[PDB]
Amino acid sequence: CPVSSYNEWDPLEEVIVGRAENACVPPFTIEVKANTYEKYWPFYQKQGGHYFPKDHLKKAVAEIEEMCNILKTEGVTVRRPDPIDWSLKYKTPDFESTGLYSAMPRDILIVVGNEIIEAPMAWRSRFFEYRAYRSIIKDYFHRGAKWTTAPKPTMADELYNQDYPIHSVEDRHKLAAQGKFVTTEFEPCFDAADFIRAGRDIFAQRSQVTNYLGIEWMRRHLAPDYRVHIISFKDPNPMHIDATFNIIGPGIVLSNPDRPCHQIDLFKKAGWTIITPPTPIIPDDHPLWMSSKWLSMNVLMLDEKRVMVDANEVPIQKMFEKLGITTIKVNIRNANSLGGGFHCWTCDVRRRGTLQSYLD
Amino acid sequence: CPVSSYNEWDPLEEVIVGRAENACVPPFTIEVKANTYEKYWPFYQKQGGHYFPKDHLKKAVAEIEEMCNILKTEGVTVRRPDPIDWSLKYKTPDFESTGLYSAMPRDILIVVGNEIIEAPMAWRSRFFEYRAYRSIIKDYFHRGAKWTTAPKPTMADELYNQDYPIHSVEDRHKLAAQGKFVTTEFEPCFDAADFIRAGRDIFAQRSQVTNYLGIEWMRRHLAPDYRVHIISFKDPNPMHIDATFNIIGPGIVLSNPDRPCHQIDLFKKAGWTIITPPTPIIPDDHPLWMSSKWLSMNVLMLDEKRVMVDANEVPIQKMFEKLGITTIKVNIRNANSLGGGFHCWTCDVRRRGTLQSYLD
Repeated sequence: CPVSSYNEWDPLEEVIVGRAENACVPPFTIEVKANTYEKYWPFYQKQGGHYFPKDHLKKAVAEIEEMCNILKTEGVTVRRPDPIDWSLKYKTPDFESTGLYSAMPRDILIVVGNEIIEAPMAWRSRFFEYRAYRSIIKDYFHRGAKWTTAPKPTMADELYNQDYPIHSVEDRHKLAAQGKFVTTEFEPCFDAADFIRAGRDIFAQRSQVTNYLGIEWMRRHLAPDYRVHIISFKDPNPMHIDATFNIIGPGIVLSNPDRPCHQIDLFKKAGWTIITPPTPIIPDDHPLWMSSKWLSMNVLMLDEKRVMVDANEVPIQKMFEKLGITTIKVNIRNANSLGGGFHCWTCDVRRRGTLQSYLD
Repeated sequence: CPVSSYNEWDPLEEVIVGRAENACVPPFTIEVKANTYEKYWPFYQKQGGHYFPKDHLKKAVAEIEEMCNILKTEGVTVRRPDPIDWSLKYKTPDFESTGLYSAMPRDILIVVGNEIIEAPMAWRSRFFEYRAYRSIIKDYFHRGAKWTTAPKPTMADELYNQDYPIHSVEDRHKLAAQGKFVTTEFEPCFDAADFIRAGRDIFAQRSQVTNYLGIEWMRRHLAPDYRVHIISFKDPNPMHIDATFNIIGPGIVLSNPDRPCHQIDLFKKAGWTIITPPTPIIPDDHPLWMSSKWLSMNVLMLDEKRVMVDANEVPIQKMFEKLGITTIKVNIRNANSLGGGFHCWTCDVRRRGTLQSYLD
């Protein structure tokens, strides 16, 4: 069976790497607003529905191609999604929208054991995103893999607080603290990237795009073999956990200094090594349409001692080096603008290893 | 000035479409042998000097007329070459031969900017082929266009390896790999179709009919404004590049899966999108006297989002459709037998646009 991955560090053998092609700026709706920095709101407001700057896309295509070259050199089989024009405007009985991209396979696909799961998503512009990955998935299915699609939301107005009182990322942090997000508990919704795997235990966070109902669906679906845990952080990332709490080995985790985990003690009690990465050196003038500067910690482990880290981020390179982990430096500075780093731009389909517990 | 075309995708306004009339089977000489499949060698051997099957020609005439109708509907001005009897036997001080046809304007004319260039050709049966296009060209010249005729070869025996050790297309692929072609470097020779335009950069391949001297002449003639590059492929097409590496937009190229480009990385580095088309569905029983089944990828771009593709080739139709490109399906199944698809049967004289670089 081609699909088999229980965690984020076992020897990587196959991966899916996204595409920057035809990436389209999402229309400026409430959920887009709640998941981006104020600095970019007028960008979304004006560019919505058009393609992201093509000169920028062209550089990202190049960076990602090089990344694929390096993976193949490191002995990893690379699969890529189908090219699709994301500008097409579709219409469901609940809404009408243009698409986004298929740059981040981690946002939509998660692999637990021999099973590939497609997330429902929570953004209207990402409703038909699964279309780009179906060729790959059907192939794995024909070859024995289990295939699951979580319940696709209707994404009707009832799923969103159209009145989410956010005027700055400062307001959003406060609301998040109060337990208030842009998504209601109207129906299950989630991004696969809000879940991070560690064998028998998976960790998730209720975020702007992943609600309690969505986590419950995962929990109920994977039990009894896996335990999904809910953890929280201070000033959390509006969406996705992989640049906030990135698990890099059996009991080692990168905890973003700016988003401390409220349940950090559960990990200290387990005898886990909490590593706090040094600050990103990326220039503040460089555009990050989604995400933040902390993409520097969004690393991909080829194995326990080999990490694919950004070529520009020298300080975090040294940290890995003092730890005895070989750094494979790749530059994806323009690809970063789309919203992700190495962990985001990939989905590990097969890692050589077995199911185990690391929480004892 | 009626002539103005810098690439293969800007909004098409004027085109020259070939004729199937009086097409004549070329005598079976060494260069014909090196540019056709073994299956057809006895056809050339027996039919040489006579017309291609008239019942077949009649169907091609009909198909091409419909194509012209569709172009006019799409707002393109269509010009056609003069009707000529290709059976006439001519004699130069170097050889004697009967002619071929004027079906493929792409084989003989190339437009770079405001300049129309007539290629020298490398086949004896195509020595006086330019005669069919002179009425059109003189008109453009009277209207301001620049007109150039590359040095017409003598086509003496010294230009051919009369002993080219080819017994199958398998042998030819091996020889081509060794850098051995049926044409020597005795004098410049080339088919315009071995060059494909992308603004300031033009790409060419040393082929069975286009030698290094021919490419050098082009390079020396077009410099400094244009850079002609030489690229190569595995198991290349004996002649012409447009069904091996068809550039369909600013940074998008169709790379024939069976003829991979040795310099593909130069393009990946530029941030270019390499698209690999699905396999042709044309029946193996259908005669293709020249060329191959890959004529399916020999598409013509009316603009960046409109492509004239074969009505029968459904799989490649879908590919364009998922990319957001409107397909204009036309059936030219019998016209294909003569050696070309849409790109071959035409020569874009005017495309609305400017000279630019896409290789950065």
